[PDB]
Amino acid sequence: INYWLAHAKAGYIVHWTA
Repeated sequence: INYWLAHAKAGYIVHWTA
């Protein structure tokens, strides 16, 4: 379980791409 190691990973497209 984790919210940072899930959202900060999948939601890491803010600096990656989108």
